[PDB]
Amino acid sequence: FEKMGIGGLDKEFSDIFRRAFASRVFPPEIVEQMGCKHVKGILLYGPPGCGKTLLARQIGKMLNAREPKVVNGPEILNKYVGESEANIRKLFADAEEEQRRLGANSGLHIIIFDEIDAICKQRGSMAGSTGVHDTVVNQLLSKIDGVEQLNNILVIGMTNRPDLIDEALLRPGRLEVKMEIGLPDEKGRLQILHIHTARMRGHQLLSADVDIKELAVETKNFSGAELEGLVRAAQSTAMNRHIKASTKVEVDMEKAESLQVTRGDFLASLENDIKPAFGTNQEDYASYIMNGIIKWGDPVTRVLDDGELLVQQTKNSDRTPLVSVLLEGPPHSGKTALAAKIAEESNFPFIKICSPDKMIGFSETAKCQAMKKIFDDAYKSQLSCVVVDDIERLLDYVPIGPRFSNLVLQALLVLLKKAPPQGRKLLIIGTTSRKDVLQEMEMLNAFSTTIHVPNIATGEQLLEALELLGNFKDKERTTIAQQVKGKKVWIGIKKLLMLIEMSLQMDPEYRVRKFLALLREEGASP
Amino acid sequence: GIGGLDKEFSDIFRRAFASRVFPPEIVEQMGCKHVKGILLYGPPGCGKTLLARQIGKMLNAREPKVVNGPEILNKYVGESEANIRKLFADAEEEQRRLGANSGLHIIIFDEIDAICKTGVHDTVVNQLLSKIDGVEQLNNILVIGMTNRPDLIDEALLRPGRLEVKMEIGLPDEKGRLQILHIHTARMRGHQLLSADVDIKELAVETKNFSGAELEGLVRAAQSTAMNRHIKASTKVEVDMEKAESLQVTRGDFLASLENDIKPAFGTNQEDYASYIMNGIIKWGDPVTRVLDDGELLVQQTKNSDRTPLVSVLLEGPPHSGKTALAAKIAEESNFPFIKICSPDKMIGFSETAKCQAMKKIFDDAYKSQLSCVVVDDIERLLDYVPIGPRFSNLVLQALLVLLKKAPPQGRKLLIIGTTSRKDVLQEMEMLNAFSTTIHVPNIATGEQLLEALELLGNFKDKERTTIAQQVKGKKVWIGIKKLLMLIEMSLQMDPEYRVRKFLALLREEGASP
Amino acid sequence: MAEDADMRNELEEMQR
Ligand SMILES: Nc1ncnc2c1ncn2[C@@H]1O[C@H](COP(=O)(O)OP(=O)(O)OP(=O)(O)O)[C@@H](O)[C@H]1O
Ligand SMILES: Nc1ncnc2c1ncn2[C@@H]1O[C@H](COP(=O)(O)OP(=O)(O)OP(=O)(O)O)[C@@H](O)[C@H]1O
Ligand SMILES: Nc1ncnc2c1ncn2[C@@H]1O[C@H](COP(=O)(O)OP(=O)(O)O)[C@@H](O)[C@H]1O
Repeated sequence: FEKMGIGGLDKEFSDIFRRAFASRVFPPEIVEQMGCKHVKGILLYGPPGCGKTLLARQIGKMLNAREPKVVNGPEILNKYVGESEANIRKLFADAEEEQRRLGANSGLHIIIFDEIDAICKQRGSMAGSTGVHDTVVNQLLSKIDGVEQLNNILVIGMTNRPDLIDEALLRPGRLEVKMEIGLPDEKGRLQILHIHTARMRGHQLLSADVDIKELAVETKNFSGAELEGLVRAAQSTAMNRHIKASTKVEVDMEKAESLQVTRGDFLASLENDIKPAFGTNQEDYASYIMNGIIKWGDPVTRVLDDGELLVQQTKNSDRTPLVSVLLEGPPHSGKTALAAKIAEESNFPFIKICSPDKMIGFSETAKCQAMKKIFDDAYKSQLSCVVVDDIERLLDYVPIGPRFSNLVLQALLVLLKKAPPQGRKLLIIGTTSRKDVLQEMEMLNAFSTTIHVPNIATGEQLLEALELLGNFKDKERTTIAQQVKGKKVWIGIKKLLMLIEMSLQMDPEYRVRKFLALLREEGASP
Repeated sequence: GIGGLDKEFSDIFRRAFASRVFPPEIVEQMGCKHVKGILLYGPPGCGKTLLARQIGKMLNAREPKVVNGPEILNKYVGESEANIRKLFADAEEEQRRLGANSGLHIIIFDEIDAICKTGVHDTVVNQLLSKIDGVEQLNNILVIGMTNRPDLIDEALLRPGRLEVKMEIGLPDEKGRLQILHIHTARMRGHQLLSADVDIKELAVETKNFSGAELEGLVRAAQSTAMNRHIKASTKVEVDMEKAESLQVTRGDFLASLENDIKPAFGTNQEDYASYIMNGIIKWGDPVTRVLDDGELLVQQTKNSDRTPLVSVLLEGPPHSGKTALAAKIAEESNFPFIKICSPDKMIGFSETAKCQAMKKIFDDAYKSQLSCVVVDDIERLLDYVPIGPRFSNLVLQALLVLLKKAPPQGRKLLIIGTTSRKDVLQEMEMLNAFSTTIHVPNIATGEQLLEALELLGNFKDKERTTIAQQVKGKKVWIGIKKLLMLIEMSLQMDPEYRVRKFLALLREEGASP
Repeated sequence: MAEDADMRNELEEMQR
């Protein structure tokens, strides 16, 4: 199928010929002698941007059909009575008239529905609880297969939510063939690069330093549209490099024109232009790790090693495709930086972070929808990692009462057990600060393992942290060491940074005293 | 001939005209596309039209075609749609004859919202959409539209390939307005009919958010105020005719007219900042100085720290202690570009969702500046709280707890100051741990401070002050400044003989200990 | 959502 401009889906067409279009090419005589009617429609579902409309536009062109009537689902609806039904009915007149005129010697007509799930939903059986758009569904059902028969039509529906569609629309008489178009693998990604670079290769603007085979590996969860955007951005970067260099150096334009073919344009676009919707981001780690990771003690190494072991287990296991872990400790210990560091070091294609910072003012149902959307997206990859930050803040917990939201709690409890489709693997990391409440709620037995994140608990550790930060000098260092040599300290790193900043605002002479006073005012034992 | 939009012009050049330089041959092999739809929105002004003429000048383009308002509309059938096709006849001819090597076409639409947004309007919109993007594709046509109400434009016109560039244009400003004022005032200045006491700069500064018809309207009004002095109506329509020998326009004739006659159409920048300070600040002790010093120390930290871009503080004290004013004073002394105050006075009868939206909007506005300061007062009133039950709103509490630890975009600073009078409740709710630090605002404790406050207020003379000192100096007191002002005002009502006795009587009932 | 109710209509006469 790669000779029509579509690469990466050969089996999903090879099946489409057996189960749908075998009878449209076999000699008519034997087909009539059998007495078999043709298939009437098909349904396609998958993530957006993977080439469903393109394939639909080519299926028609392959059978010498007339120009397709493309319809968008959300646009049909209208507020007056009887308008949506009229719009639905208007897409079948030319096929009815042609059949009535020409009997069995008519052509073929194609109809392409986009976002079909927006106008067809399960009809309410309960009296008084009927849906708003039941009449549209009834009209469509009557038109597709009714008392008067049409034998010169084909219907192709495209969707992304195949579990919301009414059942009566999927019986063997209507839309009885179904296929899935998923994300491309390496081969599919090489073929789609060949197809989109054929033109530049023909016109001799593709340099020898550019290796498409290498570029295939660097794009892990890319779709077709994103690869096309990458190529276009590379061309634009080449043109910008040409114009800027020429305007700064007095060399002939033609020599520069030959120089726009470079590979540096490609690498520059792969970093600053294109942001995959199913890949790993690099703009969030900076937000969630603003001061790096300083190794002030042994516990950090223990935590990181445990994380590495969990990652390896989830990557190299067959009996446990799903794994969970909770990170718990006292406040200001730094549990959101360590969870981000582990996720970053995992090296999985798909890494996403769910936090309450982006759900301010949302009602509980909206939060449930957001979490469900993130997990549904995660299910489409072959290796996934997800991070749930706070947990006590997603539940709206407050000691008075107590009060909280039960809907989100139940959604989390159910989501922590559902496994992905066969062959795909997922990892989940949660961070809390109140584990007793979670134990009470009976959530703590849904996780598989727990890791404790301690606080600073000795003077020498504090001195090492200060040395690594590098803020006080030798004399102040000696003063502090002699004054806090007793190992009776209890402080969190994130609080230590704030204390240092606050201290550094005074005059040069009166700085150590203020720092010591602030430290003393702080607690000194659990 | 416009300032403050240099970056906007650079963006315009980058987006569309940056790709026009290459000859057709190289773009042909590329297959790259070109922009043909630009939309400008912004309040009325000469800038947009001047910009349109500037684009007309720079490129080797035909004489641009501009349509002035809904001239397409016609009474007959098919004529409204007929005017459209005449527009692109030359473009079609040039495309069919010269092919690629054809001159650029520029179309300017003024008040496009009038025509684009029932048989006439929908048919016109369909015709325009088909002509702009139909079966035949044109690569030498540019269309520019100007609007003041972007939300009233049809969505279909914004689909890619129909309107590509979105542009916001600012309003005209002081110096241009001064030029327009000078041009109008030239006639009277030439003939010496204008008084010398009038300053054009003052009026130009005063008039804000006014257009040219209003700017003529203010001047005309001023003129009227003069002529009416010569008329002698109200009994007949006969006039003085002796004062007619001379006539001039004084400054007041303008000022009155801008207050009592002509009103701006876009409102005005209203501020009642004094509302939070109605009696100034009087130093009656050390605590005020301590509080101000702590505020200054906090302010400097936000402005100079690299690791802590966000800082929070809390003001504590008993009721009627004057916290809302001491917070506003610090905010004023901060000297930051952006300052805002969130108060429950502006939200009466609102539900939880409305309050959450209102807070979110203020914080969103705050995020867009470089360094900002925000103050929230009466926390217990914001999240309504009642001792019985107790009862309160959890949604607002959770929104606050989330907002108090969200850093702004990279490289920007924010300061937050909260005021309350119930510390124990907040501590119980687990919110007191979110704030970085706290400050305490005490009452008047000793009689010496009370005497100093009375002296600063200057409401009692020496004779009564002597008796007051005799009575109070040998005892401790517990009173807030606001209540003190209320008591003084209440006692002042009666005759001079009973004032001291009434004041001392009330003080005993309002007296107490911590 | 309840679909919009029905509406009346106004007519215009033409002379040949
Ligand atoms: N070894 C370290 N471990 C964790 N954080 C560290 C370390 N060294 C420096 N930091 C910095 O400390 C801060 C960690 O704060 P973080 O947001 O993780 O706190 P938290 O434990 O989630 O606390 P809270 O519940 O109060 O929000 C980040 O700035 C991180 O860069
Ligand atoms: N030194 C001062 N400090 C504070 N307020 C002062 C001072 N001198 C005069 N005032 C006046 O005292 C009044 C303080 O009242 P304010 O509303 O700020 O108090 P509050 O403690 O917030 O009150 P409440 O608990 O009733 O809400 C204001 O009029 C302020 O002008
Ligand atoms: N398999 C593919 N081979 C080549 N191009 C592809 C492929 N998948 C997607 N594209 C490109 O992405 C464009 C947009 O995808 P589209 O056909 O709209 O799919 P969808 O309906 O899933 O959004 C296509 O027109 C084509 O340029």
